[PDB]
Amino acid sequence: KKHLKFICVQNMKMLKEKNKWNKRQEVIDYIAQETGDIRSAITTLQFWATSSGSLPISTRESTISYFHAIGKVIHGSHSTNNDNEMINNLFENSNNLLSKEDFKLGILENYNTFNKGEFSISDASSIVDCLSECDNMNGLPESNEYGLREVRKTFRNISKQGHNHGTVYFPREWKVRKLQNSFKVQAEDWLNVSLYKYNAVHSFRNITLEFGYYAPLIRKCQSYKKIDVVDRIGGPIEA
Amino acid sequence: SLWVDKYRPKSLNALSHNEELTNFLKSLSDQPRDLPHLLLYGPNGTGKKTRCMALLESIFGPGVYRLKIDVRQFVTASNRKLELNVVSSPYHLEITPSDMGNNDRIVIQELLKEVAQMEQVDLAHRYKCVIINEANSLTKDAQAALRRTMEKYSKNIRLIMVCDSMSPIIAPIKSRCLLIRCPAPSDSEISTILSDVVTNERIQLETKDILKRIAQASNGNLRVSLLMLESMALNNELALKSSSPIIKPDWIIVIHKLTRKIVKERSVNSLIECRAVLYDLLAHCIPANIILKELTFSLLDVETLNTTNKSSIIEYSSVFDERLSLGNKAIFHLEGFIAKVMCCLD
Amino acid sequence: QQPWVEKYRPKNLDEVTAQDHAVTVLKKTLKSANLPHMLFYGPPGTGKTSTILALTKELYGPDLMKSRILELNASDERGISIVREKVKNFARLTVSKPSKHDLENYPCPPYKIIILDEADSMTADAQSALRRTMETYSGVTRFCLICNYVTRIIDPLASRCSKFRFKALDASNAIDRLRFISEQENVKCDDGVLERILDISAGDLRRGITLLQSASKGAQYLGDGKNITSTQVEELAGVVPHDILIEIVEKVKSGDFDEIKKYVNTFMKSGWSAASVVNQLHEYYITNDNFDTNFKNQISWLLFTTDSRLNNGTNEHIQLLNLLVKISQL
Amino acid sequence: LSLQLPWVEKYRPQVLSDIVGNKETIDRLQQIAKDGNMPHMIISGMPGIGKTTSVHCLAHELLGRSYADGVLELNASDDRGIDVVRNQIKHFAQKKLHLPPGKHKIVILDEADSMTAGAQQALRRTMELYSNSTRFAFACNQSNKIIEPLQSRCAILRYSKLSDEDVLKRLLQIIKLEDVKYTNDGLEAIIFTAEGDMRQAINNLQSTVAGHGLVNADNVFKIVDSPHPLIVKKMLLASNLEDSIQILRTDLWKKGYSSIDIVTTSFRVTKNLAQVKESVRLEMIKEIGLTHMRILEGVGTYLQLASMLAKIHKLNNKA
Amino acid sequence: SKENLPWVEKYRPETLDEVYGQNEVITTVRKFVDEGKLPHLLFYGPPGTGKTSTIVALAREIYGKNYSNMVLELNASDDRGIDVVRNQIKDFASTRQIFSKGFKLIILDEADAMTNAAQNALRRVIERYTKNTRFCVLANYAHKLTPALLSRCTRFRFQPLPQEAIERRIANVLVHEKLKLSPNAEKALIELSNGDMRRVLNVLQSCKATLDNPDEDEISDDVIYECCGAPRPSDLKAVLKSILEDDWGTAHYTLNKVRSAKGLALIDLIEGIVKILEDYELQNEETRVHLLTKLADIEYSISKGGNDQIQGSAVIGAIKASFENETV
Amino acid sequence: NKFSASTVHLEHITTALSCLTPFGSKDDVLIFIDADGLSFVRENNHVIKIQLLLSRELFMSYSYRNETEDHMKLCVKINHILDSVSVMNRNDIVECTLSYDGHGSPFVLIFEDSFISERVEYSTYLIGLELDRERISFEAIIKGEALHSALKDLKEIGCKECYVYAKTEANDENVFALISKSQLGFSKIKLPSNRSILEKLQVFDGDSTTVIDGFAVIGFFDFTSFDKIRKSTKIASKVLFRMDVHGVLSVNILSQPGIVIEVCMLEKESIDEAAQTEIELLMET
DNA sequence: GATTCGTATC
Ligand SMILES: Nc1ncnc2c1ncn2[C@@H]1O[C@H](COP(=O)(O)OP(=O)(O)OP(O)(O)=S)[C@@H](O)[C@H]1O
Ligand SMILES: Nc1ncnc2c1ncn2[C@@H]1O[C@H](COP(=O)(O)OP(=O)(O)OP(O)(O)=S)[C@@H](O)[C@H]1O
Ligand SMILES: Nc1ncnc2c1ncn2[C@@H]1O[C@H](COP(=O)(O)OP(=O)(O)OP(O)(O)=S)[C@@H](O)[C@H]1O
Ligand SMILES: Nc1ncnc2c1ncn2[C@@H]1O[C@H](COP(=O)(O)OP(=O)(O)O)[C@@H](O)[C@H]1O
Ligand SMILES: [Mg+2]
Ligand SMILES: [Mg+2]
Ligand SMILES: [Mg+2]
Repeated sequence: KKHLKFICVQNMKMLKEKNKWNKRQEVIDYIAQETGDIRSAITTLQFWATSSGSLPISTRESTISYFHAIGKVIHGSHSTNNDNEMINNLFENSNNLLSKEDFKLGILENYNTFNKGEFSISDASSIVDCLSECDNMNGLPESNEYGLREVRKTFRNISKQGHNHGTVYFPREWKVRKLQNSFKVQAEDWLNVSLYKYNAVHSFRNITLEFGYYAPLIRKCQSYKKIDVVDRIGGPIEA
Repeated sequence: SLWVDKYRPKSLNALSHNEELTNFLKSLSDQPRDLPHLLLYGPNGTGKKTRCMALLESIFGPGVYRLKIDVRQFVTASNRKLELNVVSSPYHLEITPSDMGNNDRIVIQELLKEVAQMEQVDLAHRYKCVIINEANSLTKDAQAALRRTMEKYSKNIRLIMVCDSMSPIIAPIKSRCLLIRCPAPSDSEISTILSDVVTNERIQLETKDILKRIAQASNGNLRVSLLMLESMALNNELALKSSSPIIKPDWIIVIHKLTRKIVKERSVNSLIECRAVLYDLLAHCIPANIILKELTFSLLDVETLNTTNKSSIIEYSSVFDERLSLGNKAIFHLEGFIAKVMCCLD
Repeated sequence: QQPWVEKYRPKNLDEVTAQDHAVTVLKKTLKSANLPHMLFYGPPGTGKTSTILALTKELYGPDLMKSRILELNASDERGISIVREKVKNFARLTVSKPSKHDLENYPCPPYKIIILDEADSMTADAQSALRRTMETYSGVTRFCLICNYVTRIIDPLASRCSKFRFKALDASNAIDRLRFISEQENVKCDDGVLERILDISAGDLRRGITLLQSASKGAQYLGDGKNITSTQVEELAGVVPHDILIEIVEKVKSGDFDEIKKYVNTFMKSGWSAASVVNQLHEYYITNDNFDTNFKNQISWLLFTTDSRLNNGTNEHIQLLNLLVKISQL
Repeated sequence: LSLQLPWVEKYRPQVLSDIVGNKETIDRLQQIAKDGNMPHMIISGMPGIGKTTSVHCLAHELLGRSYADGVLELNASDDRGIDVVRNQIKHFAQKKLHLPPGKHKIVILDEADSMTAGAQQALRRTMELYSNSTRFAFACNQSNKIIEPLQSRCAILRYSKLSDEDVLKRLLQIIKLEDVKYTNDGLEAIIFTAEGDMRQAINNLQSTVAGHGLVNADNVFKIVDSPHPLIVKKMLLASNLEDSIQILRTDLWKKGYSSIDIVTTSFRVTKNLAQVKESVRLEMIKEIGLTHMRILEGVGTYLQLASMLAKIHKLNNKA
Repeated sequence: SKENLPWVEKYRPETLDEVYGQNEVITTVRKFVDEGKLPHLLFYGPPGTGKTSTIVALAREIYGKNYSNMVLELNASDDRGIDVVRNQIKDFASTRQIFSKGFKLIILDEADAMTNAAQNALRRVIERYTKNTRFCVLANYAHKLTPALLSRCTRFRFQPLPQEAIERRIANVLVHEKLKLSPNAEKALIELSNGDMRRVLNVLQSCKATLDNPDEDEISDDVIYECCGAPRPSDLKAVLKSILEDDWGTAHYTLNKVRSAKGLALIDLIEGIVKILEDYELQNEETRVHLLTKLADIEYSISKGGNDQIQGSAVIGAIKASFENETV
Repeated sequence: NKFSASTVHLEHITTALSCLTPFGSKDDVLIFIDADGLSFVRENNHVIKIQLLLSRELFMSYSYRNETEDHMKLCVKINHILDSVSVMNRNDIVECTLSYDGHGSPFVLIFEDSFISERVEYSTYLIGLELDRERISFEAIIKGEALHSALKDLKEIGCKECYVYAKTEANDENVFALISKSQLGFSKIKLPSNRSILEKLQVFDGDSTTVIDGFAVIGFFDFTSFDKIRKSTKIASKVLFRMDVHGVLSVNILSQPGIVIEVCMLEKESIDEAAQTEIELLMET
């Protein structure tokens, strides 16, 4: 607002020539509220000033971030009381972000941040049920549309005043993938040790089920009454 | 070596838990030339692989147990390097295509069509068997290559694939194979096997009841029961008493604790804690199908739930198992099952 | 020597049984030369690969066959690029000349056949590519598509290809062929068997032949020199005994959840197949006169849902327990 | 076999005065033509509403006799990679050409929505380095496909859908210049089937004239087909299931419409569909998605579509 | 050697007068040819309705002899990526015409198989070289075509063939092949065709092959059903009557007996019963919803394969249960 | 054998098949066979056609023992030949024998090194641009080396598009130039009027009968198509140009009976004719 | 988009 005012007070003659100086303040406020881009704001102001008609003031649309989209899906959007139009514009403008598995994972991870998890379990069951159903459509646009619409409707029917929401976080799936990769490496090492030391071929499923716990236990008992792999595969489990 | 491998029956006459299945295997192995393609299906740990190896020993003689392991390289559409381990002995081959994921089709094509066309003349021609462990894990694309591979090249190769719950095996594959059912041993036979093991191992046993307890706790799993036996043998200084605790895997204990928590506290925060526990389970590469199965059958063992709650739990478990079969991310369906259970319990 | 399925595969169109419609059309095409593009579809083990191989042999003979036939199946890559290059190049190819012996002994029609077996495994892109390749070269090349599920074949290709549905081989359809095979392999069967084999093997002669071979191997290993009984056939076909099924039915009748759960646990320890026991339960419940129409409607839908869920590679234990619990509350 | 240009290209406007529709935008473009200080601009909107013609008319009215070597029109049909952008655009912008006092070179980038991102970054460098000598005019269908760093430098002009009055006026001009016989209801039908598209209206009018001569409702509707999105909306909003089924059958199945097309149009209609509750709308979206999956897997019969309609009526009728 | 071809690509029309069914499209394209102006056409419709035949006949009529060097035809069998559109199509529609003069034709058969990049490139080729070249876009699915590409094309819709067109083509083929056809066989063929002429020609070829002496014997509906392997209408009516009226055991027995009499499939019975029930006047409206939903689920499961007896009993149970609301 | 032809100068077949290399490297090549000789005709995009002819006197043996049809037509993939005939010559007679046994028979190419006979059989596949000789806008006869240098320079420059100038004069100041449009823009490559390079240049006014002076002929050609003739000009001695009114450029290359090459090209529609005025003004300047 | 904390201004 301050800098657009400076540009106007440096173009008073022309601005005063076209009698647009009695209106410049409202358009400056509108431009400042619409964009956070100084160059685009000044370009739009120049287009409005040099024009001689009733052309609408149009500025470039800024993209919506990941957590911004998550918050818009969860808590809704201010100035847009229509869920349908908000979700529609979200899909048209940010289809690259919304058409991903990471967005559904983010919704699943962050839907508990509404009122610090202090809402009915029926709503949570409905949300996760809809997400699971959407997971059975293999990236069709209808899946994402239905999932986001259902999440928004569920959180709208329970939203009231006096809510103190939490802070969203990125899904921890990559952590689980890294842990699974470490498990795969350890299981490969155990299988490699489990052939040349003693002739035996064990399937990976058995390694994950029984040999990841019982074989390290045996080797630890053997360690105490005395083989390379003595600790549990994947580390110990907790809770 | 483990007691599961130390006392593995190396001959068709050394199998002493099913008898009738042994008679059928001997009938098959009397004339190996007309041997069809076999499909061994039965509960996990009953001994299907031992039966396959015993049949192979009956056909090709001793030496099928001299396994050589080599790494063979593959290339996918995106030209990435994949390394499948092929446990190869003379007279037969072992392949686990599930070592690769959806990329097992290229293995079933390259590696198997290589040996199917390649004859085994050395003026005399023999057929070399190929063992496919975990036939269920094939992705309906490996099986489609498999069917024509074994139909057209039957003269040179024979397929013996082992699996449990052969429902995810397509109809063309099932129609092309001889279906061999391998039932799990009863508690008496498991106890007898454990008695032979402890006798050959010089473990001091207080009473024979503590072997029936192992057999009952393993739920008809020979390998699991033998691993429990070795565990309490090496955790009790080779002297087992009735006070010796029945030991169960860590993930089973975690699932039982999760069941207790789900029955006790039913809120969204409890749901988040259950999600954390499920993520920890998945971090240990425990497949989500068996996670859901164990969760369901631990929730059906709680005595505080009436018949309506148990029926709702089993219905939701079936629905979400079908969802998990067709899904891509397991956490959605696991969380949905837990949320439905927590919503129906109250 | 060989498994009886590959040993008794038909060599000419006369050996193919119970599919008279397609086989007469193809036999009449033998004396003509206007063979269309054919779409062979039907249940597994119904005689489609046998029919196409027998026709191709009767057409070209052992010699011309190697030069006038291209076979693509699911064991080889059949992507969009492969369809656009290799299939189009083979269709473009001029018709190789027959020899004197081929010209006199075999009909040798003036065209080549491209057989695309397991065509239901091809993506819709490859089939769209195949559309005009099939069309614009219809005078020099003929296309045969074989599949079990027609719906996996896109509508254009289904329109271009002439459709030949292969019927399921019931007891009536394949009883003569099974008798032929049994007699030529010296199989002593009790009366009633060779019909139980075809009833268990619903619409599948490969399964029936393998069942007969396994029963013969058992009866030969016994050395007892007695006939094969239906009980043995049901035993090694995976059929649950009637007493176990009766126990299942009686535990369902007394609708106690814990009793059913324990029984299902032991039964699934016994290693049975959930699809087979579900089928047997269907037969028992739908054919029983002790139940009313409403119960039968509900049980039919429950069995349909359970079969559909089992066809998706789900957990047999959970599906069977849920089905039996639902039946207990009907 | 002969020589006669189609009316779409025979009647393409050559001056900004002949372009109908967005009066304010066209007036602003005329002002730019007269003063000559053209800024970087982005033109976006629906297809066939006078975006390319506006750009080319502005270029002609701004460059005059220097249009021959003053514009560099690059389009989707031409290669527009990073190397092409760099070399050609840089050499064109570095070309020192003396122009009238208030004039600049113009670089028309039609179909800029189909340009690789790295080429857009190179365009950023060229735009911010040679801006004093040349100006850029982007023609696109949606401004989202132009990266934000490029939209920062441009004055965004959005072309709205053509109103029925403007398309009627242009149709009347073309009619009174080609001497076709017409009826008021015929032009109304052409307007209705055009659906805010001038190119489609011209094509339909020419097709009707060629096929039958007089342009009335009967000829137009016997040669052109009513927009199937409207039929889909009519069938989705039907009160009872029998009427919806009958509409589907007799208006989309007998007419020869693909089931996948019907399903996709149903989804698009449901996205923009008022007078329905959010829960009902998302339930309809879910059922349409399930039916779309069944169609994609090969089960694309009329039974699947009838079942989808039945499920929609269950959810929206409390049945 | 036109006697060495399948009936489908033996009776392909060579002239526009031989394309039946699409009276309006043919009349309008003939007028376009006569007036000398041809726009950018877009032919859309179901498979086997006369799109490729129409466009090839039209191109032959426009360029009787120069067809080889006047028409560029591309289809799904040829690669049509961004490079192909940029090079081959542009260079064809950028050079002067052969012989005296004319306009070049570029036919894009099965253009719904083209990527969006190729269509986006093609749109400016269409708009820029239209003075001497016209495009024809053939497509079964219009949702795979970019909205701009649809905008710059003149849309002609090919309806499924009516009864009269198929009857006329059948008469032509019968005269050509010296075949006979009973009126009931004609009706059966009309119903099985479902607006497709390739299906009619294939079925007729199989019917001629079925006959022992195709020079004396006719073709009745019995031959039609035997060769095509479809349930007779009487069988469908009997199965539906047994399901609706009789009890469960006899309904199941009747279904199995009817199926085993001629080896009928369950999906054919399902489609026949659905066609019969669509004429039924239901009085509860929930009877229709249940029928449609249950039968669609059964049809989908059948498409994925599985137990045939279970699916058949499911069909019987679904029908009897739904018709419970009718009396309510 | 229906057709048989043996030769010892395989350098002719090598250079000949390299003359089709500037065209599609992976496509099919159409081969006519007749008593006068066999010809390798190739076509690209319906807009350019090369036609290279090996006469009967080229081969020491040429039989054509067939009478049912005047000519034999067979189409084979070009790079099957290119891959197969990569024999690296030998030094051994290396005699090459071409055979064809009618329809349904492969095209055979036998190579004998007096011990080794590497016989290769090529599978045959399923099977226009001619200028109307009565109407020729202009006709020019140039030396091969000058034209080769011109195309080499035009390729050095890139030359997105090219132009041809032909304007004879009253004082016989015949001018023939290759105008390009490239990164540099308009570059004029004019060939000299000397009889050493340009031996004849007649520009007609239609019907190819009247030698009219003071008027110019402009040919707008796509340079990707104009480059296909470059490798043929390398072995050429005299290159003959013949452009008609229908926008067809025919190049008559003969490496003196040697080999004869017929390259026919379709000329661009020239959307805007302002460039034509620009080119002629650049010329007269 | 929400929360928390900190500024700056009126
Ligand atoms: N009609 C038949 N007459 C004779 N043998 C048959 C017939 N149908 C099937 N068979 C036998 O079934 C076995 C395999 O049948 P195939 O026709 O080769 O397989 P299929 O019909 O293609 O089934 P797929 O490939 O799984 S869909 C062979 O042993 C055949 O002899
Ligand atoms: N406002 C208009 N006034 C007059 N003719 C118009 C108008 N809009 C479109 N046309 C006609 O449409 C044709 C050219 O339309 P274009 O402006 O090229 O379409 P477009 O707006 O560029 O849409 P796209 O994105 O390029 S498909 C010519 O035949 C014009 O006569
Ligand atoms: N209107 C018609 N009149 C006569 N025969 C027709 C007609 N429409 C189709 N046919 C027949 O159908 C055969 C193939 O139909 P085509 O029209 O060539 O294919 P199509 O219409 O392009 O359908 P798609 O989209 O390519 S699957 C032709 O060879 C004719 O025998
Ligand atoms: N008849 C038997 N007697 C003794 N041990 C047995 C017998 N059958 C199986 N086992 C033991 O069971 C263990 C695991 O069985 P395994 O073959 O791995 O089952 P699966 O084939 O289901 O994986 C083996 O280590 C083997 O020693
Ligand atoms: Mg087969
Ligand atoms: Mg445009
Ligand atoms: Mg077509």
